[PDB]
Amino acid sequence: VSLAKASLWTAASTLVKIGAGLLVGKLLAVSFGPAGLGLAANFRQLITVLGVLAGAGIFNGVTKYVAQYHDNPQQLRRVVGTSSAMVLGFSTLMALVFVLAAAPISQGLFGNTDYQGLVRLVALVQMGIAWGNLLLALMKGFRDAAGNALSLIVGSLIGVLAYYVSYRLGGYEGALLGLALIPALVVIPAAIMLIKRGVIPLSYLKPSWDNGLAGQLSKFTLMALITSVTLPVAYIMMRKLLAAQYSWDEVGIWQGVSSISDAYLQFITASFSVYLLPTLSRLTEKRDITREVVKSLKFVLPAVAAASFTVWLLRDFAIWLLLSNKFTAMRDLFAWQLVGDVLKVGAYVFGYLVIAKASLRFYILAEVSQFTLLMVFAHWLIPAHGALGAAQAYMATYIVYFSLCCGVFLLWRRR
Amino acid sequence: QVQLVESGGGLVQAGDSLTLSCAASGRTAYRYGMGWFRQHPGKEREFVASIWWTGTTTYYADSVKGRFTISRDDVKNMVYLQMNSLKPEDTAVYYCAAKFYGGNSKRPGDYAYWGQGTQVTVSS
Amino acid sequence: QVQLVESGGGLVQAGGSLGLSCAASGRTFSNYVMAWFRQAPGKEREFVARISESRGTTDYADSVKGRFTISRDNAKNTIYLQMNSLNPGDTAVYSCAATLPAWTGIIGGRRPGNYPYWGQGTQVTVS
Repeated sequence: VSLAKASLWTAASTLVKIGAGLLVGKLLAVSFGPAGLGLAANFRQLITVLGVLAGAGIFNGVTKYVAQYHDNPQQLRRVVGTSSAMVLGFSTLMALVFVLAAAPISQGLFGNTDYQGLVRLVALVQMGIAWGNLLLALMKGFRDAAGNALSLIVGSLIGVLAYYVSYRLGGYEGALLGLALIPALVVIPAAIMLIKRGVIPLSYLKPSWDNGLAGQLSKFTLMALITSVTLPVAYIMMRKLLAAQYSWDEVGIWQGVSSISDAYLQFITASFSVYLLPTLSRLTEKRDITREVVKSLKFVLPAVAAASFTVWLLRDFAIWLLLSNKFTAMRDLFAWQLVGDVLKVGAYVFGYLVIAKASLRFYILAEVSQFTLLMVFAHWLIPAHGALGAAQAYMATYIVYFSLCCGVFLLWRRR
Repeated sequence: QVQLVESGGGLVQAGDSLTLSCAASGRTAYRYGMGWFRQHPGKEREFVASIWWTGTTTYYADSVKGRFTISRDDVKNMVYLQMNSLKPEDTAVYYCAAKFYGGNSKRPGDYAYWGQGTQVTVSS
Repeated sequence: QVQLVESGGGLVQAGGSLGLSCAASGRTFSNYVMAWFRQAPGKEREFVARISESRGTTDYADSVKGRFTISRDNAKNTIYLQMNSLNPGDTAVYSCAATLPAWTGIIGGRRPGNYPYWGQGTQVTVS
């Protein structure tokens, strides 16, 4: 395994996952139009949140501690056993909450209580999301990029067929259930691949409870809770300010070019949890840690720069197929956004080192620094430049943040 | 650098409609925010309607909103000012102005390029 | 986008008759799938009837089949519901809904979540 070998395997699964999302996304827009798209915005966001919440947000800790204790079989069994009990226990509590609160949840997601049966069905679907993501986190701990990629690819195929059968049978609600089955059905190819590759015995998934390990995995639950609250709030108050001096359509072209970056950056960032996180978790000394970080920066910086320049050269083409061609001025924000993507990717290298060391001190400092930098630059550029300023503030944020990550790392290396 | 010419405008009764067209002639004219101004003899040019350079949001004057509607076509590089419920007070010479990365200001000084202007007269 | 207005509600003795009308606003009314829903005081929405956009195919609930009849007038953009043999159990707020065929699917025509455009609903009381 290497950074180059893991990136190629993850790129294949990312290419299929992106292409499958565009096929289901276009089929969603063609079948139900703008009325069904706006009515399903909150429900689709919950499905993305369930990819982390349904397993109590311990997946990054599972990969970290599996890679740390892969040598000792008894300790590795306790890691998988405690993780399995934590995922099964939390998802069961999530199913109970979703059933009892089926009417309020449907009211908060759709505005009415006509989707109670769907929410109760989601209570069982989220279990497949939690168990499927846990098995993928186990493969990431062993740096099994091929096994993780094959599971996502096969899962994307059955997820497209499941969405097709669901929407043709259940109509609009079937399509909603189909969107939930797409991440949940990964548990079937992932379970098959975990036993076909023979890296982990199936008996290790037996739920057990190691108290000391559960508390260690709870540190990553707080990390997932912080990252799902700190930065997304900054974007909410950013789009609020952007939509106060301008319209919400100006916000639409700002979030539109952001979805551009969210897709193509996965060709670089998705391999961080597959290789960089398990590798950095095993390294103990500062000399070996610095070697990996420098080697990773020498790889992801030119790779994300060649991809960003390619996206800029195809920004007119990318606006066409990926989004509705509504405002041709959407091409002028790519230059400022792709530059910020290059430095945000470089900042992800130092960020993933914080995950590998389970440092809550450096994690909060990283999220707070990104929050303060975004709000300071948005309060200065958004009211003057509009959506161009929202992309300009994002670029200037990670220009200074990456420089702050490099400066802090230099003081940490020399101690 | 963008050239602006105005079309339409003329003698029209009070209560009907009459649309305008501002043809933008320049390189990458999509980067220019467009605005509509009208002027009466003696007084200075007053703001009517404008649009952001991205074309997402529009702006209108207090005695203009609800009646007038400004639109832009990026493919043909032309701005429009669809006028409805015309009153004799609307009789003025209408100008279209452009500004690089602008279109949110109601002041005529915040616009770089201007047109020759078209005449609109409302009687009866 | 699509506005719906119900009319014809009132009070009718047990075993009587009453007819509801639902006017829809907007063109391409013939392409829409229309249905009738009711909501008894303190209970959730319940499917009643539904008319198809083609063939005039109808579908009725079990406790309604043989008594209620849904019809469609494409020239007036109006949906009708002739309620015969009215029982006290029929007392509810009857609302009409409009939707497209892709929203209903094959077996999802009785689910209220498959209808985005809803009417306010008129009151029908028996006995």
